[PDB]
Amino acid sequence: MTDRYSFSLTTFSPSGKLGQIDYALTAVKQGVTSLGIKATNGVVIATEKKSSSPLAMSETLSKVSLLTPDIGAVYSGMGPDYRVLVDKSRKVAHTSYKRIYGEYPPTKLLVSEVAKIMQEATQSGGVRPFGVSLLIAGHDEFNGFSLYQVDPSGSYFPWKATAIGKGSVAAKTFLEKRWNDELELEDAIHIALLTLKESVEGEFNGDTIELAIIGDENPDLLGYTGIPTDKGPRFRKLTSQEINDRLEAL
Amino acid sequence: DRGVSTFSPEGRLFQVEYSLEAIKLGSTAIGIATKEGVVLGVEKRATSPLLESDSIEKIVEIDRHIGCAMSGLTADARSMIEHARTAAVTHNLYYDEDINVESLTQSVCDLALRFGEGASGEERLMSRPFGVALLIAGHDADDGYQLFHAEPSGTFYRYNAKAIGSGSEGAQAELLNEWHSSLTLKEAELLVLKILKQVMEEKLDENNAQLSCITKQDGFKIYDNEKTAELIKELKEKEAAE
Amino acid sequence: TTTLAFRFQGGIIVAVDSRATAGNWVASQTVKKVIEINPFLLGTMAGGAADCQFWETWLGSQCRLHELREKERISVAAASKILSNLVYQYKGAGLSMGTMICGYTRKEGPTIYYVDSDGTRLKGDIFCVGSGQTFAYGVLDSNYKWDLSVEDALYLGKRSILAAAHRDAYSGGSVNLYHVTEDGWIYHGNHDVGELFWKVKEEEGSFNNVIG
Amino acid sequence: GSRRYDSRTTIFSPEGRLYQVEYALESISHAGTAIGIMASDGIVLAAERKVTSTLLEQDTSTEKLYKLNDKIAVAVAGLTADAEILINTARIHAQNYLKTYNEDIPVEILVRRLSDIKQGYTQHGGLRPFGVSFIYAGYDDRYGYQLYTSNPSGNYTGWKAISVGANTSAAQTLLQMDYKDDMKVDDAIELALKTLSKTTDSSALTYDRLEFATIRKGANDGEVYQKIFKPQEIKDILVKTGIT
Amino acid sequence: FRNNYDGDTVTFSPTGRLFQVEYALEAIKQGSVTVGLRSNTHAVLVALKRNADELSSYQKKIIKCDEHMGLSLAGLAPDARVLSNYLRQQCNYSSLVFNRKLAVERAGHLLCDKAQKNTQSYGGRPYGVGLLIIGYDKSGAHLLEFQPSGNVTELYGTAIGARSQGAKTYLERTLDTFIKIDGNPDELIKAGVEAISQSLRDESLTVDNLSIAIVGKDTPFTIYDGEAVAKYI
Amino acid sequence: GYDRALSIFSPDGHIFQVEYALEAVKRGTCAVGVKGKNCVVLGCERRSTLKLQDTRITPSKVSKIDSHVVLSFSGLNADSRILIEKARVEAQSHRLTLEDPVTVEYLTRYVAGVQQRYTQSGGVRPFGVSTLIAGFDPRDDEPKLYQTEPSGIYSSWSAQTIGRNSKTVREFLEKNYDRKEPPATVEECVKLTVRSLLEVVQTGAKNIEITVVKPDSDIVALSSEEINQYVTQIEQEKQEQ
Amino acid sequence: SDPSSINGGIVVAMTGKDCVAIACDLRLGSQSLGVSNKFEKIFHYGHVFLGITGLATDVTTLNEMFRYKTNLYKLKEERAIEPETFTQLVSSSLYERRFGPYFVGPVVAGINSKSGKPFIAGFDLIGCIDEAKDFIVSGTASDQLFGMCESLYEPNLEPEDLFETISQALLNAADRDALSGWGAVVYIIKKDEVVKRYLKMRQD
Amino acid sequence: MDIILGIRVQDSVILASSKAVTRGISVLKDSDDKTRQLSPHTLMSFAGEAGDTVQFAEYIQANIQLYSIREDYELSPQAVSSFVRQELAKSIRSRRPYQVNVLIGGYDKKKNKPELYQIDYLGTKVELPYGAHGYSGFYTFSLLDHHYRPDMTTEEGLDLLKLCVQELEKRMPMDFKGVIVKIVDKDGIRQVDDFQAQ
Ligand SMILES: *C(=O)[C@]1([C@@H](O)[C@@H]2C=CCCC2)NC(=O)[C@H](CCF)[C@]1(C)O
Repeated sequence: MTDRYSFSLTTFSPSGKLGQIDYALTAVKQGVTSLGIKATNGVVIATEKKSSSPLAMSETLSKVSLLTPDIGAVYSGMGPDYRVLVDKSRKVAHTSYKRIYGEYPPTKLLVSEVAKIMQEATQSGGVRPFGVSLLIAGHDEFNGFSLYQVDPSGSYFPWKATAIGKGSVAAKTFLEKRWNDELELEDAIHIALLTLKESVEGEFNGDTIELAIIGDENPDLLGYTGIPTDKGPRFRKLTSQEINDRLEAL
Repeated sequence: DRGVSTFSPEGRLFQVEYSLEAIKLGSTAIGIATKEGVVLGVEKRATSPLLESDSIEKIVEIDRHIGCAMSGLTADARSMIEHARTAAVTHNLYYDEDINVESLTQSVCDLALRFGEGASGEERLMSRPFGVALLIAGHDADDGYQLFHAEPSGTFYRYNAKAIGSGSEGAQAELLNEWHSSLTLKEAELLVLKILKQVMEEKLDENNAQLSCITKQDGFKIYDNEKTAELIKELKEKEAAE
Repeated sequence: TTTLAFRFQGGIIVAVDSRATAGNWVASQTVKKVIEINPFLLGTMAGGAADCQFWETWLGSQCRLHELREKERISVAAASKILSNLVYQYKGAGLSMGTMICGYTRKEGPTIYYVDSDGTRLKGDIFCVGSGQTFAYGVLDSNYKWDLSVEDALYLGKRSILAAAHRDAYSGGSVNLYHVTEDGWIYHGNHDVGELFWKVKEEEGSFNNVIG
Repeated sequence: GSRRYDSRTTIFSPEGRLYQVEYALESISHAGTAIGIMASDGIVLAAERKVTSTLLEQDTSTEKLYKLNDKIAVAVAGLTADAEILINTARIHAQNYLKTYNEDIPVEILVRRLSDIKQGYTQHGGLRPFGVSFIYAGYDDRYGYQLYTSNPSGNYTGWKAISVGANTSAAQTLLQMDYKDDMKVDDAIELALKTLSKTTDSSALTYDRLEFATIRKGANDGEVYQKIFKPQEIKDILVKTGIT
Repeated sequence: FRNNYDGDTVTFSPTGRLFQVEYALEAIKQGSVTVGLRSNTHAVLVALKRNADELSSYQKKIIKCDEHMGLSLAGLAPDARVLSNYLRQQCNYSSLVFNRKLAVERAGHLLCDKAQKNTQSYGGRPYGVGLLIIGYDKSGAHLLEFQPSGNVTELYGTAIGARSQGAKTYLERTLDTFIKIDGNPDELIKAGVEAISQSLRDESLTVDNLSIAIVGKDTPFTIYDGEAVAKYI
Repeated sequence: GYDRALSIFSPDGHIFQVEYALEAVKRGTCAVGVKGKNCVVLGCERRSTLKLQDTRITPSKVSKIDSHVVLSFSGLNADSRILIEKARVEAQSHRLTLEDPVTVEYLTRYVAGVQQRYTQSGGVRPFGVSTLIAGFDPRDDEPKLYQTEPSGIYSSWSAQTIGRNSKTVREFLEKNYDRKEPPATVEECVKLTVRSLLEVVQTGAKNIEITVVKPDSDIVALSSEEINQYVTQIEQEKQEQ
Repeated sequence: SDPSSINGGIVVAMTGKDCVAIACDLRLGSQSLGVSNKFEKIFHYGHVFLGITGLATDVTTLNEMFRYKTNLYKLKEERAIEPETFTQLVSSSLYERRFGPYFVGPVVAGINSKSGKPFIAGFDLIGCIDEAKDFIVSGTASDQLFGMCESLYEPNLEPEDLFETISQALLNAADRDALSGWGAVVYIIKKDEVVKRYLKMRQD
Repeated sequence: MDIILGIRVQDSVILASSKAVTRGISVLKDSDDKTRQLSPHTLMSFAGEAGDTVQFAEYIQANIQLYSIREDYELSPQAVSSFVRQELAKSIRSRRPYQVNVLIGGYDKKKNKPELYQIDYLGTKVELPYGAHGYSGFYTFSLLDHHYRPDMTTEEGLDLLKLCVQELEKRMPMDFKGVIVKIVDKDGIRQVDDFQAQ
């Protein structure tokens, strides 16, 4: 027994490529399209809920995950890899930040933590890189709203708007045409729905699409009252109904 | 690839056999055991005239009653010598007596097969076998003068005379005819000097060859160049004598 | 116990008593309190018999190992620091030792290091260790001269131990003498204190307060 | 066993070269170029951002210039994620030194340590090396302004001007051509931009594709100041130097 | 074929074989011959010591493990040392903890188990030596044959090493005879030397070439070499 | 965790990884050392693949291990640092426990042991470095010069060279160095060292650095001029014929 | 025996109108022996101030630790740490040594650079936070300080007035403590500027 | 305890340390030098527990000499004192703490000023014009508080120390067998072989 794979599984090829990272990126390309758009007063991330069977209950599978009360994530590529990455991200936000400073980490730093975890699977012994690309959207007092992309290599970059997966090329092109630095959150949501429609083959409704935003504080989602400084989470997943309402104004 | 402790189809350990090949490429070393002591001689074999020949140490003291000569990847012998010296001194601390030559040899040979990448038997943390063979010579009250050949195989044989290194097969054949149970220390000295001269590429002199011995009375001693130069001169004369 | 060592023109004099006691019980009158580390190095033992005997013998093994490794005689400074550093690793565990490491090397000349279980290591000219030390110091301090002859130095050391053997209940039995030269130490006998006392009293005229 | 799948990242080629280091360097040669130029009154760090989009958020971006200390900074060429790992440990070594001696860490001490970390991945552990090359720009009171460089092998050297990443051969020749010992920070700033401008594999050299930094000793103060130019600041210096 | 499945002991061949183990067994065959046989009162070990040169010694092939047990080896000497040392410790443990002499059958089980571990785990190698164990315990005389595969068998007599088949057929023939040589060691040994000479070819067993060991009823395992074996040549 | 045997024997009895470690040494800049009657000189060459370096801060080729001993090398630079650091640490340890600085042979034997160890330890490759260690034993005036290589082998030389084209410069030294009358002067010793380097450096005043070591911790490195002067006086020895 | 009574010293922090003040004595003794009259117990990381009383070796160590941590914080966060955040950092750093604590009594003072709100806090040796609105005391003369503060203090004092108050609280408390005194320094802190004044007091 | 005094004058730092080494009932040595040179311009004096004292001093000496060789530079006195304080601050919370108190006297060749640092075994460090460890301060500080001047010459400093030692020899119960005095300045460290009657 005993993991005896203490050597890297990702290494440099004569051309300077890191094969396993490239292949991981290839897996991401086959993944369902997901995207994110930053507005002046919010950020939206969305993706398609590609139900693998009509007997499956799509709700019991959230591709859009809350990491902190002001940060959420979405992805493209291997769902299982994403699921564990979310468990680890939620935990590091605590162990490496909240337990130290008594406040949640700012979007860029948590992204940095996630990225590190991914970088390590690119060099540590006996592992393969994560086959996913994430899009993290969040908000923190001193940085405002932000949107980041994290790739299998562990590299990350901030975006005004972007898409990953299957039809990223097309979707990115469509976003560049509609994006401006004056979009309000509702505008971004609308643009998100339009961009996502081009990537969806079949049914396009609030049961096949998953969408969340980082916007104003939801004091109604807090669960308690009595502390003025605690106003509620900025992260909010939209309901199937809320989505359909906006699809009629499509 | 292939494990470092893999068996060949003929029942031999590859790394050990390949080890023996490196030892064949080493400088010649010869030992002769007599009832008057044991002689140990080696071929310095310097690689350049600028190399100070006396900084070549292929004959070393283990303890006052034990000396040893090496052949092969000599850098590999340092930890072996170290282990040997520690073993001899440790024995004396625990038993207030000298360690027997055979026990000292058996202890050095115990390190031999301690190599591999995780062999289920203990913790053999050594990536490859030693690439050097040794001639351990000494004296002890129970078995008198003794000469041992310790190989990277962990096995050690006792000999009346033995040669190791590049000219071993030839030198050994010579020792076969020259050795007899009544040789005197002086005869053994000249005899070792003569065989080294035959197998050495260079013309043997007191600078590219070195002699030593161990006697019950004075223990292990390395002959200084002057002492050897004379013995060399004496050898040339007896040879030119017929 | 009374042990002493001093440096002089002829090298080093080492003198010790040979009594062992546990409380008021005289366990022995013939114990060795000098360890012959090797032909050139001597060590004195005060405090715990086992501790000194064990570690000073072990020291000898370290010295030998050094000489095989460096093909050169170990210095007294280095030999004494091996013991010192070893003992220091055990600080607080309860080792009990007061010792003198004595040697004569070409490089250093006559050298004496005091080494104890507290981790103290002192180079010096004169040292006395043991319950009888103060007695030996009085005799040594008032008769010591660097220009003493090997003969007189030997006597001074023997006399100093005698002084202590007489007054100190824990010292006595016999006196063991050593002379340390650059070529090694020379044993100078075992002198029963019983006989030695009377002889010295008569010949010297000292110990007048004792009826003989 | 596992041996079967071991790439053996730390062995010599028959020519005495380290495969992985060589391949990592190959990887680095495709990274956006970074330049370092040391003047009498300061140091200039300039780098070209590899790949960009209209939607990329440049104001919040940083992929080549990192602050290690208040007196030391580095320009990166290679895998950003690998770089951050090293940058973080470097930032920690600096503070360990500060806490121990109550003095900011001399530039070379920090560079040597980081290079030693790199060298390790080269001789033991069976892991791939970091695909990163650094240009260190710093200041200390023993050697004043200093410029260093370290690559995957763990080797480092000091320079008056140097570059890492893509087209270093070309970039180096241009620098060796116009560099002068008595240069001034402003001269160096201009030389850096011109050099990148000629080696770029892109159409034009715009501000949105650059990162710029300077370590100067602001006369009106007496202390050292690091300046990591902002998008608009780069855009300005770009028009001034005659590149618009 | 074979070449692809014999790189280590953790690999079965398509027919269910373990080549590394088999190759180890080959080291035994290459080893000098040694014979073991017993009556109801004694057990004897006769081994042919092989020499390197005519200037070399004839390597010892018998190791005492306790006052009532010992063995003979054929193959890698070092491995025999490791295995006998382990046996010495097990005999010792039995005495110190239970004040009980280790049963020869128990020793055989222990050796089998120790060898087995070196045939199912990566990184290790099988032992490359064969062993013949003789002893006298609470159930009389015993003779055991140990193989690196981990297979240990109790026999009335046997032989391992080069040309061992000679002595083996002889003993399988002489069976009814020697098994009754009770109360007479010299006879049992002579029968042992007669079985071993049945594997000669090269030379003839000399004084510094023959090695004999015996154990039994009132005889603690003792080894005879040289002059002491002269009266059997 | 990683303990793969990277340095093992091949059928012909060679350890290729140690062999290839030497190839790395042949590739490194040349280094030479010659002992006079009262000093030892160490000269190294300076590459020129790239020139625009800051000589002030760029690591020099000769390193002090203690105040009376220096070390130069040919091979992987990154690798040398590891050995230099270990040697320096060992030098202080030896002073702390023996109350005496290391002899040159002791320090050499130490570095060599570290190198040997990296040839038969799992998970590590041998050092791609060969060294020249020179100095004077404490309270001794006899010059010392030793050489070590990847395998861990070491020995003392009257003069020696390592690195690229060391074959060439060694020949020069073999037919230009007389053990009967070693360079009786710091000056004529430094000259012989520069002469030997010029056989391969091909005019390189700034491509040649010398360091002189004298008894009692007297160590000093020459400046471009001081050396350039030696070069000049030597080119004339030629032309004047 | 008592680690918090070996070296001596006090620290006091107060809030005022759009300002905060933190002061300390300068003594460092060895029981009854005065050793230094220049041992300041107030430090600052960016605009956040930290006063630490107790065992001097720990006061020095803690300062070096927080300088180290706030330096890394700034390099990653790209902004200077705030009073509220730093207080949490102090608290968790102290609790991390719950069963082998630093023998100190930290006090934090500063103005939040974004809300302009004045902030002060005290801690016990294991991190328990006391976030007072008025004042915080610490040291070998903390009883005396409580007495001085509970009487002399009043809300919304202007910087120049708070200076007189904080100083009189410090000074008179120190003169009733054998282990405090030998000088004193007061810090007046505002959003834009910070003034440091050394006071004149008895030297016995 | 032993006598450990330090005085920082205009251009140098002087350290006076008692010569006696007493063990129980007997004074074993009267020429003990309780000091170690850490670097050409940095001297450290020490007192405390029997074995810890020298072991610690030499350990620090070894580390600073190693730093000097590696960097071919001499750490400033402030840097060295910080290194020492941290070593002692780790030691106090270790299994068996070093019970050693020290004075570090060094000449900062960059600032061109002498510096005196007092650090106890807990890792308590302070920079002073003059200092001491143990009871020494109790008898001498009133004298130093009185006669000390920042512009004193090395000669005036020696005279002030002499006065301190005389007070120590009059009022202290133990015979510390005089002191060894050492001066540290821009030219290094030297010993005043003549203080037995200066
Ligand atoms: C002297 O030190 C004592 C001796 O018994 C031992 C015995 C052998 C050699 C070392 C010294 N040690 C004692 O503990 C004992 C009583 C002390 F009070 C002794 C006789 O003085």
